[PDB]
Amino acid sequence: GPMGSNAVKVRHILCEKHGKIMEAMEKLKSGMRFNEVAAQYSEDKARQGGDLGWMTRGSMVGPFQEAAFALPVSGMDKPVFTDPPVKTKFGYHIIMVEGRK
Ligand code: NA
Ligand code: NA
Repeated sequence: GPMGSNAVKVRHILCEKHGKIMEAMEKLKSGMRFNEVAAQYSEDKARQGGDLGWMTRGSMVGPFQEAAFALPVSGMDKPVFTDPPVKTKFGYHIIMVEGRK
């Protein structure tokens, strides 16, 4: 149905360990740009600055999807990200959304 046409352009920092995702969160809260935090800490898409690109509804793991569609579009100078980090079967994610359909 129509909700399957919904999508987000999404960027994340993924860390297996809670301690490490919290380190990443401290860097974001210090002002570090999201892509730079992802380069330092993310275990997925690190070389893309955490960018997952466009992801349609149904393509993301449940807790990640619910968190992502709840975030407004933001940019890396004025980010709006998940706090606290979101736990999935992959680990802990910090997410921001750069586009919405
Ligand atoms: Na842990
Ligand atoms: Na999960």
